[PDB]
Amino acid sequence: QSSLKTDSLSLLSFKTMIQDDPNNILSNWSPRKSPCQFSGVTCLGGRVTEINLSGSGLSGIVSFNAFTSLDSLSVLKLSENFFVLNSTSLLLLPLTLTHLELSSSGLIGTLPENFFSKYSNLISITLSYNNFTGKLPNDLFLSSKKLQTLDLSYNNITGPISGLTIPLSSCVSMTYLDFSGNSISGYISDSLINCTNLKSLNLSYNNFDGQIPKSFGELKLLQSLDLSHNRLTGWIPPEIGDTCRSLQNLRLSYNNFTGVIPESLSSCSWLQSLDLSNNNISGPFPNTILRSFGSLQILLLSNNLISGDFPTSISACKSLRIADFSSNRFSGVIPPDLCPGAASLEELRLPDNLVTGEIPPAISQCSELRTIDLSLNYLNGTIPPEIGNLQKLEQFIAWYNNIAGEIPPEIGKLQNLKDLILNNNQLTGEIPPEFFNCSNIEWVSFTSNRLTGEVPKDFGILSRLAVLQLGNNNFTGEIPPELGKCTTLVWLDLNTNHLTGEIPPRLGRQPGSKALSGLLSGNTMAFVRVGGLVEFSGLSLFTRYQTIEYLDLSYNQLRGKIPDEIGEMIALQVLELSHNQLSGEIPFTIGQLKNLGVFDASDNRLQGQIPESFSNLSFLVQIDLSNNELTGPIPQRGQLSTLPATQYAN
Ligand SMILES: *[C@@H]1O[C@H](CO[C@@H]2O[C@@H](C)[C@@H](O)[C@@H](O)[C@@H]2O)[C@@H](O[C@@H]2O[C@H](CO)[C@@H](O)[C@H](O)[C@H]2NC(C)=O)[C@H](O)[C@H]1NC(C)=O
Ligand SMILES: *[C@@H]1O[C@H](CO)[C@@H](O[C@@H]2O[C@H](CO)[C@@H](O)[C@H](O)[C@H]2NC(C)=O)[C@H](O)[C@H]1NC(C)=O
Ligand SMILES: *[C@@H]1O[C@H](CO)[C@@H](O)[C@H](O)[C@H]1NC(C)=O
Ligand SMILES: *[C@@H]1O[C@H](CO)[C@@H](O)[C@H](O)[C@H]1NC(C)=O
Ligand SMILES: *[C@@H]1O[C@H](CO)[C@@H](O)[C@H](O)[C@H]1NC(C)=O
Ligand SMILES: *[C@@H]1O[C@H](CO)[C@@H](O)[C@H](O)[C@H]1NC(C)=O
Repeated sequence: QSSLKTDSLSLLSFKTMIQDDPNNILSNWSPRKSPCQFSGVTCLGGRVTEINLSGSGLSGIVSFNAFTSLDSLSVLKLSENFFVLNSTSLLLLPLTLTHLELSSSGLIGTLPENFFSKYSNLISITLSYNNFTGKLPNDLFLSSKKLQTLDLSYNNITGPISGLTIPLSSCVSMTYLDFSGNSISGYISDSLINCTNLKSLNLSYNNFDGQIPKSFGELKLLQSLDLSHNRLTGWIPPEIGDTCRSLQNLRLSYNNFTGVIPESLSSCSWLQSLDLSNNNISGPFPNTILRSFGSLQILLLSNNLISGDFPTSISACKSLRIADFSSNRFSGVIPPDLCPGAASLEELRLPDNLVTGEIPPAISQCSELRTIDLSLNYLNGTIPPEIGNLQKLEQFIAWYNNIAGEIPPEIGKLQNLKDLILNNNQLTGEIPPEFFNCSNIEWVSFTSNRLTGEVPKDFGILSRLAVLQLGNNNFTGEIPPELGKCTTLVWLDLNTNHLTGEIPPRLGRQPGSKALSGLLSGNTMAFVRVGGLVEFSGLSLFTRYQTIEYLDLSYNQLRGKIPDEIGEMIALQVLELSHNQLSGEIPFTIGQLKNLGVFDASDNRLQGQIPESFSNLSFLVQIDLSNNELTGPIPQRGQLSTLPATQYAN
């Protein structure tokens, strides 16, 4: 009863409602032009069928009454458009609609009744990122035989789902279902079993309580289950294994699940992602499920209570790239056969466990290892020299263990090493010379070991070193002034060693300088206002004001005066030099350290008066001038007077 006689009129009725066309999509929407050539419109057989204005950024106050007469419209894609629209307007759409994408389209209001049960030709429904407050319509699942894809994710939908009746005969096409990002409450419905062809079910980021239903085992075709970030409790039901003929992604993280990991997951030979992290899962880890996970790429178990020996069957996971056991009760040792079994292992994380034993040298045979974290365990032995074969290793983290021996010189073969964190171990010896071929190292932490020798001068050739922590060792000698060549060092910790001599004038990143290690660090470049910036042989605002920010030198045997070049480290915030043998006056340049916040110069032998330049230290919240030989009227301007008097004793 209509033709383009009515369709072309309908499309231009929409242009009237539009009050802003940022990209001018509706520019060619003219009655002199046919709707078949209208931007974003498609016809089949002469009548309008599709109208795609998604992402166009259109802005208006629109109503869907300008589509009703379009009784040939099968696709309606108006996603990502800044126009207001009432939720009841869904009922004014053509019943010939099959696809419907209204993501971030500006819908407001509770979902209307008699829409999902009315539009019985919709196969795909995406109404995500709107404001459908309130509950779901009772008719949501009553007559949707052909609905395959229902995405109502990321609204403010509240209320329960266990009230919705789901007839077996009306949820037969449903494969993709996404209600994530809402405030839906109550127990997970046992009725979702009736959607027998579910392949993807996502209910993450809601307020579901109660247990994972045993009925979910009946979703034989399920490939992807995400119940994460809810309040689900209880044991992971073993029936879930009855979906293992299809399951590829299982996400139960951020709930409060107790009990053991079900052994039935040993049949999930197609599993690719397993995230049980951030629960209270406990009990002996069933090693046998790992022998079936030949296709597993991601294993997230962190932040649980999982006990038992660290699983030795992890060598069967030939596809595993990420293995995260952080914060569990794993005992035993690191399996020596982990490698080359886990041939694609890239991140091995098991900090905060009860794992003992040595680091197996075979771990060098996991060729793809990028990150190793073994901290807060009970490991012994020595760092195997074979560790230098992990050419792709960027993090070796193993602080708070009982590792002994010397630092193997083979570490210099790690050209990609960026973080070497070994503090609170029992490493002895001198820092090997070959260690300094790690030119890309950014964070070195040797705190609280038994290292001896002197701080090597070759710490200056490391142009990317940002944090250096050597505190509480048996280092001797003088502070190498080469440390002042580091163009990026901003944190220096040498406290509690047997270091003598003076304090070098310039240390760490100096005013100016930049991380760049090529031509852009020199000045051979030229400005030519075919170029603009050329390398003729013979910028960096803000960053040229960066310098050391944390300098702890306390509890050593240093002598001499405090240099006045330390006043040029404007970005300094913490300056702890207490318990040395320093003398002389306090430089007036200290007042230039505006952002200084901590100044611990106790148990030295300083003399003179305190410069009133300290008044400019607006951010000084802690000072400590105990056990010195100072004298004079303490500058009352600033915070120095607001600080306690015990910081000026003796
Ligand atoms: C590194 O330590 C292991 C730790 O083994 C046991 O576990 C600890 C929690 C603690 O109770 C230790 O005293 C235990 O020994 C040592 O492994 C033992 O090694 C001895 C031989 O020296 C052997 O007879 C034990 O059976 C081993 N125990 C095991 C495997 O549980 C290991 O010797 C230590 N390595 C080094 C190089 O000192
Ligand atoms: C289930 O829903 C979420 C909703 O966001 C999907 O998106 C990812 O989920 C994480 C969970 O922390 C969000 O923070 C991220 O924004 C999303 N990450 C991406 C797209 O990489 C999530 O993927 C869905 N899960 C499954 C198994 O389909
Ligand atoms: C599935 O639907 C049938 C009718 O189609 C109904 O009898 C049954 O109770 C439903 N199952 C649920 C709600 O778990
Ligand atoms: C989670 O389970 C643990 C272990 O049984 C329990 O102590 C805790 O109270 C639970 N937390 C919540 C938030 O339900
Ligand atoms: C176990 O429940 C406690 C209860 O407070 C919660 O803090 C914690 O997240 C859960 N366990 C872990 C390991 O996260
Ligand atoms: C880095 O230094 C070590 C020791 O001198 C050497 O074996 C290694 O080959 C050097 N660099 C590279 C890229 O191999």
